[PDB]
Amino acid sequence: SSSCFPITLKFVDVCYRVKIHEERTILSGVTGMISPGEFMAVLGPSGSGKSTLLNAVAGRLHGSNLTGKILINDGKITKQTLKRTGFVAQDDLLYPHLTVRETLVFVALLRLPRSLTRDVKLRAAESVISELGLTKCENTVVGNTFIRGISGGERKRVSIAHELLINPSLLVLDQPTSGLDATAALRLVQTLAGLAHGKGKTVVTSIHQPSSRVFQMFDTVLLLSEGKCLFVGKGRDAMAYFESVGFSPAFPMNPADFLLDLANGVCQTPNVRQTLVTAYDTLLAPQVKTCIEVSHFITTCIATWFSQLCILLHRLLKERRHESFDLLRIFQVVAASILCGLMWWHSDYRDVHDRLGLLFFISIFWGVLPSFNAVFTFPQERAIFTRERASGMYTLSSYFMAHVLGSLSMELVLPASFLTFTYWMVYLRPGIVPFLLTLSVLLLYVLASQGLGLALGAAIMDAKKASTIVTVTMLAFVLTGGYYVNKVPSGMVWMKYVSTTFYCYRLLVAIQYGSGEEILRMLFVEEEVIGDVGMWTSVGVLFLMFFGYRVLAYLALRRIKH
Amino acid sequence: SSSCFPITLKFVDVCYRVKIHEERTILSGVTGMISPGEFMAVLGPSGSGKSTLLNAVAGRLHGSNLTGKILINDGKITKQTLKRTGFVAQDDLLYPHLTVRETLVFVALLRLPRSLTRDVKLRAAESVISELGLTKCENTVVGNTFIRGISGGERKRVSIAHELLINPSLLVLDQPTSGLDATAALRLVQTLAGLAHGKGKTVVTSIHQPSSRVFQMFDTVLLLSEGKCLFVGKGRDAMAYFESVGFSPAFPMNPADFLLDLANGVCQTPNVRQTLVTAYDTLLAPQVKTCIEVSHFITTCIATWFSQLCILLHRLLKERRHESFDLLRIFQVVAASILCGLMWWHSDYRDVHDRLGLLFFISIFWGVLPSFNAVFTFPQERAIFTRERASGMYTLSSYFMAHVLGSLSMELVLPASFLTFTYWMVYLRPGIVPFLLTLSVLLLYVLASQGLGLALGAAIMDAKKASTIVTVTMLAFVLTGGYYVNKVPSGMVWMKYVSTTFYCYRLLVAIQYGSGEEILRMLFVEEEVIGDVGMWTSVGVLFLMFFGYRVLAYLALRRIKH
Ligand SMILES: Nc1ncnc2c1ncn2[C@@H]1O[C@H](COP(=O)(O)OP(=O)(O)OP(=O)(O)O)[C@@H](O)[C@H]1O
Ligand SMILES: Nc1ncnc2c1ncn2[C@@H]1O[C@H](COP(=O)(O)OP(=O)(O)OP(=O)(O)O)[C@@H](O)[C@H]1O
Ligand SMILES: [Mg+2]
Ligand SMILES: [Mg+2]
Repeated sequence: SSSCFPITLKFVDVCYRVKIHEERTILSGVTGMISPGEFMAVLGPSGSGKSTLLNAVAGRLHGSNLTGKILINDGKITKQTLKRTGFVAQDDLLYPHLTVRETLVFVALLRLPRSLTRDVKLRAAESVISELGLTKCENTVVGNTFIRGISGGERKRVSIAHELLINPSLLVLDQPTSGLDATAALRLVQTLAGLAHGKGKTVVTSIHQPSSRVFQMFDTVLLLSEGKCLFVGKGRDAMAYFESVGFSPAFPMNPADFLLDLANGVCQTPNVRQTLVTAYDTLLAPQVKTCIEVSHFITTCIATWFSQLCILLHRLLKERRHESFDLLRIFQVVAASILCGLMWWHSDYRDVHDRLGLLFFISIFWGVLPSFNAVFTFPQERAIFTRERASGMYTLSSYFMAHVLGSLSMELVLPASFLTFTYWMVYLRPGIVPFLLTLSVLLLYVLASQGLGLALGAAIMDAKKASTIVTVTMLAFVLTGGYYVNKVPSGMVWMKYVSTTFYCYRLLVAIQYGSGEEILRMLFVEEEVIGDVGMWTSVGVLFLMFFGYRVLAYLALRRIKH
Repeated sequence: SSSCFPITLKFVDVCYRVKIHEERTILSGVTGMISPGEFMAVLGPSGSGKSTLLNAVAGRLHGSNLTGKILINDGKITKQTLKRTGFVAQDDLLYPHLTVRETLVFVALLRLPRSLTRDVKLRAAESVISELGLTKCENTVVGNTFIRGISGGERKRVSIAHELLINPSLLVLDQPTSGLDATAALRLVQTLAGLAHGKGKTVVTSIHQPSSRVFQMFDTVLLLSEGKCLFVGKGRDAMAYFESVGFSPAFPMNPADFLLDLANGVCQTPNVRQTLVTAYDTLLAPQVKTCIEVSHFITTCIATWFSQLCILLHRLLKERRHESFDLLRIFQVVAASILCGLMWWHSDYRDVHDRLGLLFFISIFWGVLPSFNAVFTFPQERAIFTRERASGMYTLSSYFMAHVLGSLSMELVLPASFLTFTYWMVYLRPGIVPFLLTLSVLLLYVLASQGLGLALGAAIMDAKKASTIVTVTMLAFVLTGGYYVNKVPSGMVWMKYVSTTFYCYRLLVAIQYGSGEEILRMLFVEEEVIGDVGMWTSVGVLFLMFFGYRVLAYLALRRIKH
């Protein structure tokens, strides 16, 4: 009911220039201060630079283009201050397969301060549904362009409640009432004004068509016009200003309509906007800037990480329930396995050259299949992972060990369904011990080759550009794999040791043909089991690749900090 | 300056129900008539069913859920009436790599009636840029979430000018002023009211926060409230209605704020919305329905198709100029080719088993590489192809023969860059005639295998679900390709004739080892060139597959009519 950790936002001489395809100035000398307990509205035409100003003061724009001082409590934007900052963008990026209640319950479980009952977090999640009026669309999905779900004015309020279930100190909303009608925008502005006045927060909105009652609820007003600001001050002090300059309406009208006609160059009675720029820069802006220079300012760390892992994994399983593309994958891999078992039906144990071809086609198949599906994991989560990474929703370790743990359920049943037909139709080395060793080596090789597609795809966050890198990489792995080229040059025999197909192929041949004595009694001293690498330094390098490719996939997602 | 082909839209008792996860009614008994020369505004809260009503009367919603009569000129919605209907949706789907002027010039070149000068079409394209005020953002890109481009209120006006460059008879706009300020929404409503009054069109908007001057510009007003309508009639007749029911404001306020407070259940003085439903259903709706039952109603065909092909192809090249992922593909395929040429450096012409392995790895490589990149062509164009297919922008044949003609530039230089190193480093059969025949067979096999990935991906419009179908399909093509399995069963020797790897492998072996007499003088009567299929019935089946896979890819895109 009372205040919180206060944030005083100060932006001093913010400029932003882009390069044409000289420069053009999107913002040029914006200066203001938003104290705690204040409700600022950023008004302006539809070209001004309001979303770049609100992306600059939320820490979402940075680089060599910005030329200003964004000071949160007289210090720069750290990651410790981006956790108490809630940013509602214009574009609403939500997960399409969860419902509204499943979305807001996951946000309330992740972001609320964790020294609370689960029932208190769920009651806080349903207390913001009833505040924004999301009760009729509570159990409706939040679908895509293709998936028809909730409305477009309910998708905005779901995104607002997404950042109300943080309890932030600085709330930066970019056009929150665009998409709501005349009486839900009034209730939303009443909610935000209650957050600013009662709870002592710092709310910064960019409202675009405010009513005359909605304009009365703002403390300060920043009027923007083509980057250059025209007015910083109280809302009730506007229209007492501009009569010192000489601009007054001919009709009793809305203050926002008049203040947005002046920002375009219309008075409804010759250089109106330049007159207002020169009038703001000499009568109002130094008195603003002298006002802003005088403002001076372990055992549960495992349980939090495991709760984040369980919440992220349970969300990850809730969106693969929408797809029924799991019986087609099984019925096609089983069909390919019946094909591979029927082509080698007349194969015998004594035909070693006929069976090393089968044991190499298995290594081609289960190195090409998982590695080419794993390049869609991280590129298809890019637009939401960037937003929830900039927001500070979770740690990267809990997010990474949920696509890892979420992939180890059907990438272990597809080679197990392949092998139970292909092993016994071809009738390889009989017994439960070689069958289970072949299954273990195949399940290890699938996880080792899946990490290659994870890493190529975390490094290149595009599933089309990564699908041609991983194709040539896996074909180079198949080429230096052991079945092709006889007289390899002496300078290129080292290239098979970085291949992951080589170790699986050597392990399968060593399981099938033992050590090289039970087949030579029956009859291939260089191509089969007699080789250089052993059976324990081939599972060691497969485990090393299984861990190292996921370490590289984690380090490639660590570069995305924005 | 005068009227056009008139459209009288009539929707009679439109209902729409969806299934929960009984039914819920999104719309329930909506009845209205929009004559030519009329400007109707659909008002309502943010759950009503306005976008489903405007998607129903634009022919974009259909199925077993709709239970009404949508009558355009007393006849159902055909494809001949969807060409004079322009629908502006809420979500703006534009191409991200074109600019604003390049977008609107392409729309003006495609949709204007083609018996006109190109300069007249370009002046009409720049006459709608100056009308909507898109002059400062004229040469700025229209980028994605990732690609920062024009603003969000300029992206709305680009989508409105996208449908103003059609000259339609029925203009259905779904929230066109959500995202514009107070003075661009007034100018947009003035533009649409000028189109309705001067040019005799039929404009249907769904406005959401209208001002008091914007409310004066509508002819008829349809007030919606949770599916059931509350008022159909003139805008000036509202607030003279509801005083027959007994609802009048306590303040002199906006008519839209009062009419949207009544649609929620607020009067600002007990069953307000049910009172208004029962008052509309007995005092106003029969007098509406008796008013709507009394309303009674070759050589250039090649040049148009070629102009559409050139416009669509020139747009297709303008977005692959953004990506610089063409030197990485070349520098990786050249690296793989140096790898394949260095592993077979010590290979001789007499080593036939050593060289059939190389000629089969080439057939693996250039059947796995193009076919796995071609599954991203049509799934990555899905959301814009559906919109421009429902709009009627182009024929499907011109759109299909521009991704076909747009892929035949770098899918012909990658095998040509592979082969110029791999042919002369391994030093295969010397001479310009076998080198050019091998290059021709490789360039034909690449185009034949690219069609497999086009068809699997036009049939499954998802690049992740198609990448696992095409992987197992190409691995089954490699398996029944000719190099693996010696003793194939007699019932499975027919499966190699549907493989595309088989014909390329047979043609490469027949080019390298001739007919089977110049190698047997030097020394493989069953595995090399002596085979069943000839050299002319292997290029014939490759041409048949190159044509048939693209015919199937065209017929799979023909199912998407929505
Ligand atoms: N396919 C669906 N399944 C379930 N509910 C749906 C579906 N489509 C729409 N709805 C619900 O129906 C209502 C109508 O949505 P619609 O988009 O039709 O309304 P709207 O008036 O356009 O809203 P807004 O003004 O906020 O955009 C919304 O509550 C939406 O939640
Ligand atoms: N990266 C860019 N390159 C070129 N021009 C840009 C870029 N980003 C923004 N602009 C232009 O700068 C202006 C500011 O955009 P911004 O989104 O900042 O304004 P806005 O006030 O939010 O508009 P709206 O109210 O319509 O959403 C717009 O004209 C946009 O065209
Ligand atoms: Mg904005
Ligand atoms: Mg709508």
